Amino acid sequence: LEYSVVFNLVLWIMIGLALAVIITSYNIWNMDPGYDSIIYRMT
Amino acid sequence: GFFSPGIWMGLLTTLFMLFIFTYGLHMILSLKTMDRFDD
Amino acid sequence: LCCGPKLAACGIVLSAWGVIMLIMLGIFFNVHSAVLIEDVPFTEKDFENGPQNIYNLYEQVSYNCFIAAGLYLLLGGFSFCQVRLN
Amino acid sequence: NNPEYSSFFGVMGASSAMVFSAMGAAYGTAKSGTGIAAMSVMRPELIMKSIIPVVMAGIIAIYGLVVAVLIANSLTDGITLYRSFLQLGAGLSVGLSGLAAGFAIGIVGDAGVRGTAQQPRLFVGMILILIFAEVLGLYGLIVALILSTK
Amino acid sequence: NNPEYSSFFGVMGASSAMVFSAMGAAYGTAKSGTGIAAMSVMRPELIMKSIIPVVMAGIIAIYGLVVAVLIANSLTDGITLYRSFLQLGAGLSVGLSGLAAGFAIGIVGDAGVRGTAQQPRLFVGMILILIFAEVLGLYGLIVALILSTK
Amino acid sequence: AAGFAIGIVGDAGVRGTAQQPRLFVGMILILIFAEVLGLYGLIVALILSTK
Amino acid sequence: NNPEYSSFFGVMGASSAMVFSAMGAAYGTAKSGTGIAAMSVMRPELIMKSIIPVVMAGIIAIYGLVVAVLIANSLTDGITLYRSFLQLGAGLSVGLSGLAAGFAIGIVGDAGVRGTAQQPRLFVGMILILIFAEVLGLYGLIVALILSTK
Amino acid sequence: NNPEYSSFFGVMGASSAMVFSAMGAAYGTAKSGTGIAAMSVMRPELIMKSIIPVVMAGIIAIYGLVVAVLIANSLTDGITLYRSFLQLGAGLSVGLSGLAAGFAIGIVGDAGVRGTAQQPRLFVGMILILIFAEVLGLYGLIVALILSTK
Amino acid sequence: TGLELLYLGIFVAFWACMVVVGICYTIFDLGFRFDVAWFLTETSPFMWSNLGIGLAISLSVVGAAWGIYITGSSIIGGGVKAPRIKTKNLVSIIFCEAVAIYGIIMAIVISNMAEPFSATEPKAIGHRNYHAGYSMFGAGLTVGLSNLFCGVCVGIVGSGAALADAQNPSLFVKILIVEIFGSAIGLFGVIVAILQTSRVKMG
Amino acid sequence: RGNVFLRQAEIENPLEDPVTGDYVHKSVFIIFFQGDQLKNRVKKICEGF
Amino acid sequence: INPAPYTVITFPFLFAVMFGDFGHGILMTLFAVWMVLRESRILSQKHENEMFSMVFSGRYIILLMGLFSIYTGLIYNDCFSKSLNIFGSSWSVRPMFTQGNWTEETLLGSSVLQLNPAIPGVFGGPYPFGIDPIWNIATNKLTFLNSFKMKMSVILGIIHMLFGVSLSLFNHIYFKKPLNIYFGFIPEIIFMSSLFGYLVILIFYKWTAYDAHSSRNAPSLLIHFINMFLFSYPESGNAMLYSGQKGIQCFLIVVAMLCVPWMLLFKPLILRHQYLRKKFDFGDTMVHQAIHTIEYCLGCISNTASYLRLWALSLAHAQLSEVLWTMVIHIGLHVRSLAGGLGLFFIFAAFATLTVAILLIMEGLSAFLHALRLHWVEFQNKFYTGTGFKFLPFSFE
Amino acid sequence: SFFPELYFNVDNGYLEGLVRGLKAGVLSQADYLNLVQCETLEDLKLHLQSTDYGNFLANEASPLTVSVIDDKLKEKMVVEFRHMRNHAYEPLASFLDFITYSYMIDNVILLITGTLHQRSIAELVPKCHPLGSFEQMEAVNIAQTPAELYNAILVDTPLAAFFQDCISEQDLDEMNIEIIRNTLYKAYLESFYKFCTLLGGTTADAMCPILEFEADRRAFIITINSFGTELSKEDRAKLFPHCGRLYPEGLAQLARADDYEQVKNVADYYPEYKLLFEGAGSNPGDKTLEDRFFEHEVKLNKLAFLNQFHFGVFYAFVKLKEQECRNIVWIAECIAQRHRAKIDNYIPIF
Repeated sequence: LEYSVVFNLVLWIMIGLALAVIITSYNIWNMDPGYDSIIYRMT
Repeated sequence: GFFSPGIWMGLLTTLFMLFIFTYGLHMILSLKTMDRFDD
Repeated sequence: LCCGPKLAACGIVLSAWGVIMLIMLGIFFNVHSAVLIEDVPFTEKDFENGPQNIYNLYEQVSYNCFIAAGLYLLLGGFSFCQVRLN
Repeated sequence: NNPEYSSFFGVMGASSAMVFSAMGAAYGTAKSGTGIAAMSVMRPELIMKSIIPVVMAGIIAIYGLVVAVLIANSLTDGITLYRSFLQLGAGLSVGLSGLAAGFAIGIVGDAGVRGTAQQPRLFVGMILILIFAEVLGLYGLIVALILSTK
Repeated sequence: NNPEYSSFFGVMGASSAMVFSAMGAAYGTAKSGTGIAAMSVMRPELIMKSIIPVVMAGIIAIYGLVVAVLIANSLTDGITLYRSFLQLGAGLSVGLSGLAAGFAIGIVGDAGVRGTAQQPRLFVGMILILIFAEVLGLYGLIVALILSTK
Repeated sequence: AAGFAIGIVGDAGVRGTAQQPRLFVGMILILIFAEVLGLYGLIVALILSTK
Repeated sequence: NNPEYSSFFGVMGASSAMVFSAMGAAYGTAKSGTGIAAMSVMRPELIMKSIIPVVMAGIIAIYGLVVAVLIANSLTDGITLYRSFLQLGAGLSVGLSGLAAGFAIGIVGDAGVRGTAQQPRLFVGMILILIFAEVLGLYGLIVALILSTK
Repeated sequence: NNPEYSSFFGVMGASSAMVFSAMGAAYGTAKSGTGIAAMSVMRPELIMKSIIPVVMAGIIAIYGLVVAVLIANSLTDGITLYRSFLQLGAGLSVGLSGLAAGFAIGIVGDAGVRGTAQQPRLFVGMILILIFAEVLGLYGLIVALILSTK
Repeated sequence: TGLELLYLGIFVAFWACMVVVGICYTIFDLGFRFDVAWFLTETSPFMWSNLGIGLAISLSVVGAAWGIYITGSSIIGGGVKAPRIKTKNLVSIIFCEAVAIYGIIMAIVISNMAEPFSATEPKAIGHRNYHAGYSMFGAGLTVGLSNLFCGVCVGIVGSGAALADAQNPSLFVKILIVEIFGSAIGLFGVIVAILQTSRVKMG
Repeated sequence: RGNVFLRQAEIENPLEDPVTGDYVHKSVFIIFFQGDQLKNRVKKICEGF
Repeated sequence: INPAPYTVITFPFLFAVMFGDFGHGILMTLFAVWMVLRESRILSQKHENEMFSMVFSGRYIILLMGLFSIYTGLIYNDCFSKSLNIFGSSWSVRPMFTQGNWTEETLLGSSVLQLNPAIPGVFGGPYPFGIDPIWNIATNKLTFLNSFKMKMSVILGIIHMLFGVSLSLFNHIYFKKPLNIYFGFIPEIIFMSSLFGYLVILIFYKWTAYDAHSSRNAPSLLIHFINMFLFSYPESGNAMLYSGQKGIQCFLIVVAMLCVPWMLLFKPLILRHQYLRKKFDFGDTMVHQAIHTIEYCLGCISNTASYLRLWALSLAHAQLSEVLWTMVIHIGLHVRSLAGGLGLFFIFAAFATLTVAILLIMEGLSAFLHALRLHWVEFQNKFYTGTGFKFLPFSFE
Repeated sequence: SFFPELYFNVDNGYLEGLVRGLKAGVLSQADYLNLVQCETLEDLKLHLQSTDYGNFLANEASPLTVSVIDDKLKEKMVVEFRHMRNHAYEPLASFLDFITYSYMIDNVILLITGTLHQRSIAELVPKCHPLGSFEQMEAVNIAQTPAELYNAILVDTPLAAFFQDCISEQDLDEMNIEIIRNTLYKAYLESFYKFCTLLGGTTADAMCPILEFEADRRAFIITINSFGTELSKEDRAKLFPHCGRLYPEGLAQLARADDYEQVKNVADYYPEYKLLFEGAGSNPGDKTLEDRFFEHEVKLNKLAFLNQFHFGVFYAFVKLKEQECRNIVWIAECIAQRHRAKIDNYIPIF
């Protein structure tokens, strides 16, 4: 008994952590160097 | 059972509040600032 | 000269309002003993004995309408003096 | 007797009354500030003239605070589900009315400052529309009181 | 007499009131610093005229700190469910209010910093807007200290 | 996290050092801190593998 | 006797039946008004001749209302599950058909207003297209009716 | 001897047989409009010659109508799960086949109507394409019939 | 696509999981635990009733706010070079707030019939109570959504009218008709809600 | 490409404008070269400022 | 008809209808007198603040609405969140309550609230002085206050709207346009009266007739109104308001419905009749007329519905005043013997400033603009055509 | 509930109203009929005061000349456009940037072709359009090879993105500059079309025809201009836009053209181009092809103004008003030549 409590607890904590790490990692991967001086110039 | 009545009640209420919160969060998070000043 | 009236007249009006309303509050807390309709708060927890305590403590609470107003009595007099300084 | 889950819902209502409404006010203020920038350089004399939108945002916050205090005093250990759901409904409705009004005031305030930056006669007009924003918040608050009795 | 999971909600509040509050500060000091970067060039001597939003962000962080500490200080093993719900609600409300206030302070600071850079007399007026955002912070704190005892 | 930091910093610094050799030695210092971060990520796990 | 949860399906059927039709009518009228307002500047002397798509868009709202009135009238606190499922089916069918008709009418009137502004002779042709949208919605009505009287 | 919720699926079939099909028809007409007006600006005489895709969309809608009427007539309170599942399948199949046919007819009609304004000899070829997109819907009807008689 | 990818991902994952669990339950002969009756009965009707009460003004106020801002931006933008239209276009915002008025009166109507009971098992709560709760929740949802979309529609048409009116000042009298035809649906939702909640007798 | 070098300085008082009268900011710069080709080519850049 | 003599007095009255508080009335009146008494000085002065200029332009309105706010607050009996108690309460005396089988129930009452059912048979008594004061601490004051505000707002709105609409007949006879009065204003007024004067009579009837002893079985007015709107006639569940309800109610609704076709159809037929007698796009004439008629019907429903802002603002004022009293300076009541008034000094300073900055200035402005909006839209969209030009004199400048 | 119309105004409502108000400033036929009767330039200024253009000649223009009129008109242009730009957020900002790129390219090629002749070095500034001003407008005077021109343009001027990999040359003569012009304009049109189709919604629907027509117009112009010159045919094939409706026959029929007859035989295949070319019959008394092209251009922009939430009401607007300036100039020219023979050659708008 109390299966529902522990199950919902585990599920929602895990979902929260997974969504947090996914969204933050998505933000980090997409970031702008600059394509401003160092990167813009060629030749 | 995978659920109990009180759990379902709380889940539905939290879902409603969460939907409303994320709507508000989207609207505030789309805000942008100007680039240059007049004159 | 010092503390010109431009930034102090609001002080005088506020002081006048404070003194008048504090005298009113003290008078309606003492003479009328602040009938419970006009006052919820009191100062005790055990009032199972009789009415002497309630009116006594109501007088003590109204007495506190003293320095309260007196504080302004003065502050108004000081601010008027600063206003006079031209 | 009553379940132990019952105390949950009502408390949550209070939180809404101090989240959602507040958030709306926040947006409003931010947007108005941007407007002031675009207007500060060219028409410098009317900076204080544009104190009117920002306060008209903060009032939304005030409304939230009112209802919150009320739902912090009607909370007791022995609450039936009826009372809990009444209070949750009040909190949700007031928070969302505050949020919607906040969005409206923010947009209208940007437009108002920008319009007055080029046309003094527009001033009064903007004020009119701004009223129609703020009043919306009050409508939410109304049902809160109706839900502290029935 | 009372389930052990009663602890849940309570200490989650003791986390959240901190967490979200910090996020707000991370927007108040950051974007304002980005604005001061532009300000520094044209008139490097107005750093004292632009240190306001960062102190505001620190203030809201202190607000989160004090609510989180006070709520954490009331922890016990046999906590009732009622108290647990109370603490969770207070913590969440203050946390999200702090987040919103941080957002507003950051945006207005970034606008007003460069606005003052181009136009000196904006400066004093800029402070006005910041104060109103700070008021929202106060309001969050109030609710928690109304939910700690009652 | 360490991989992300190393990748971004390495790209920016390598493209930068293409023109000014003096920056090169300085680059390594930044990278060192990145390594240190990864080291922490190992250390905690080690204790949790014995406790 | 019937089980306790009989009326939920009928209630939600009526709710959806009105709601989706209102969605469709709102979209249609919004689009038609956009077209009219765009067109009025060039050739105002034809305005009365071009409001027809709005009049046709109103018929979707009429269909939604009539099905809603019948379906609510038939309802009772103790219906059988067969009836309530007929109710739900009829409501869904009329609502979705109304939405599709609204989409069609809106887009067609949008194109047609400018088309008529370009060349008067288009007009009668436009009318024919409008009919082949309107009847589509009409068909939905009759199907729902057979479901409601079954 | 049979559950009553078995009726559920059957009524749902009716809805699909008129819902998804209906949507397809709507889309087709809309696309035709964005061609037809766009063609009438230069060659008005061709308008009556470019209504064909709309009548074909009408036939597409009529298919769903007839199948829905038959399905609704078959319904009764005491249906076994067999007939209900058959009704559901027939309705779903005809509805979604009609949707696909309408989508194709719409794109085809727009492209062909725009094209024929420059090369008249396109005309006959265009109609060939149309029939090859109409028979699609016809095939839906066929399978539905085989499920209704059985 | 900047951040809506997250929303699409959540939606698709949720529905895929729903299909998977549904088929898993069906083919396992385990359908007796998918008791819709248990969910619909053991959940007290008060939660549905108060959700309806809140929504009935939630959505109305949202629609009103949307309409006011969408019309306001355009009117004030156009008034910068045409001050004569400043006051003339109040009618659009009047119609926009009319939906909020309708929403709040509906909330007052629905709020009645809220008599608490003491039953605890479904047999004791009874058919009348369940019907009342479901019906008034449905009416609240209906009025909310109808008023929302009416507000959006009238806001859009008012924006168009205000933009057009700045040009030729003899056009406003031939564009309010669409506005009224918009307000019609906002009223239709109200009357359907009344028709739904007519016979509630909770107790 | 770095063959020349530059160093700058600035005056805290703002400087009057001959044309508009404004107290617009101004600054001084000193550039060092190695050869006459640089002395030639650099004036095209310097006259743009 | 210039609407100045009406507005000049109906604007302070409406502001007072939404500014039910007496101390704030005194404050606004003091503000107004301060501005007014320095007329000569200020007009002979150089000022720069534009707020000061607009306020000095509106000193007359500000003074009048302050003076009316004083009275309306006095009848409200809500001066600074409290009730000015003239001590004429006649509610509960001990031996009367013990006569009604109630003695020493406060023991269990130390944790509960114990509403008293009314009418033990020895109590009652209205109050000449406005609203009886005891409500100010009653925990159920909200219900009766809200009912009273509901009925207040609706009734005032209906009467004010009747005043607004009744004026057009004067101008119609003045301009000598018989077709626009016989088949014009008459259907409009009969429709409005038959719809809403019925509500007025019914609400007064419920107020005056149903005694306390018949609390159960008492009807709900809105249910009756909706029932007649939908024509449903249940035989049980709600009792008829008074004898002969069916015939009168049915007749009023049918005549109201039969009123519309006159304005909808009749007049353009007559215009075409006289035009043909002479021998003018008749279709255009009925189009414009029908648009006007449906606009009138829907608009009048909307205006009658839009009158609740009065209740809204009054409630917001009440609640805000209560909280402003009871949150900050309520703490002034304490136990200290010597250093108490010291704290009360700063506490009241903060309280006064906060009410100045929350209610006196900005929310009052919102209320004033709402009064203005009501004076414009739901008033002047009945008779005020508003199509003309003022003078642009050649006075030199 | 359309896709693009719900969220347009939230940050683009004010500017839209401002531009729509400014669109009323185009003069209808009545004002042109009025203004064609002026007797002197002072008369023209007096009439210009009474229109929406009023009060921009309160200077000391006692010897009033057409130069001051043109300069003031362009000054009004640039001040108005700059004010419009300085109140916009990021998407609209990229849009208006994309607009000004055209004038930037024009100014760069004007300056390089000016300094190609050594007779002028620094007096070329007043001729360039003030709108197309970037920080390095003077670096053009240091470029001896187009590689050096790239090195000057690379850093801050974003025009690099339009020719960074399309030009590979080391010698800077007077012939290749036309190639530079054509390639830069080609890349600009391509990028603008891609940006428009990305932006999605009604903006794409309401702006695709304009860009398509501009592409075909430039294609035909470059074809006709290169008949009797040293430009090789393959290079010409390497210069057409690829966003018009002449995609197949643009690369399969135009490149195989050598006189006006074949261009006629290709243009007559489409309806609209057939009509446009027939109208411009190149007769002595008939207008040249350029005038008919301008007429179609103004027709398209005028038609484009019938959609509420379409971004291009900005872009379109600018183009239209620029044409208006040209019209006024022509009228004043007649008042300088003291004859009204060709005063009716204006092209009416609205």
